[PDB]
Amino acid sequence: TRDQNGTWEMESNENFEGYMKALDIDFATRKIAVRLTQTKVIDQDGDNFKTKTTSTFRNWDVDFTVGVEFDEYTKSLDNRHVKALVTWEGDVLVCVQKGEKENRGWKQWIEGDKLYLELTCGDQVCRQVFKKK
Amino acid sequence: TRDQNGTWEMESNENFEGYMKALDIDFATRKIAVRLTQTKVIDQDGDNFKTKTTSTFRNWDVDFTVGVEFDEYTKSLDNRHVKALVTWEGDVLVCVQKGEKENRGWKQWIEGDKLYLELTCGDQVCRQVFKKK
Repeated sequence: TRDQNGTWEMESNENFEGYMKALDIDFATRKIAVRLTQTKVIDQDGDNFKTKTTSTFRNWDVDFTVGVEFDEYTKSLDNRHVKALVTWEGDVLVCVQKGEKENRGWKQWIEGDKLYLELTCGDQVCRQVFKKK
Repeated sequence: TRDQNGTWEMESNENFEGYMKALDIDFATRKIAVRLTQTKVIDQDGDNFKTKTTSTFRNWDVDFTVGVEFDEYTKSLDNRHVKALVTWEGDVLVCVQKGEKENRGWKQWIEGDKLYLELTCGDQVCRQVFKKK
């Protein structure tokens, strides 16, 4: 068959390292890439192909009660120990991660179908916006 | 509303690189980590939160037509321009990617119920096998 439409989930990836090394890809990237399970979506119409590939990377859990300090270990980032405390500032969920970095925290709030998340550290601020799935 | 329950899919991420740099995450990691999208699942009961955040790598979509040589920029991988030309050899889709690297290309075919992708660069071959979802 020439019909390759579908969503395809990787079962094996033999010698991806050798191939990546032949393309001169740096060790930091190869070390992650070698382990990832890729999902490839092919939308094929005759001899036209539209593809995209995605791969899960990391999962992390954070659980807390508002107003109760908790220890957090930021493994999916910088892997530091912080003592985090979250409050409601109006309707915004506000967290301060107390530790070796000055001015570190995040704030999160809903406006209809959107969730806004602002993350800070020192003089830098990151803004992420999420849509309900 | 204080109700942030839900599954939330990232639609934008501004200045993640600055935030990471402020956290002292190394350049190599930021070049990678700045390529991730996130889904956040919030399970909230009053002031008690359980959140699970998952990161995903999403590559750039491609569109090609069998027979039509085109400029492919290999954003996911080694960030090179190659002149890719995909043809059918029987029921095997065969691609030669002309560029800096010799013998670089891939072959993709259905066998039984699985999709096989063989990627070559020089003397290195990577063999991926995917199952249909």
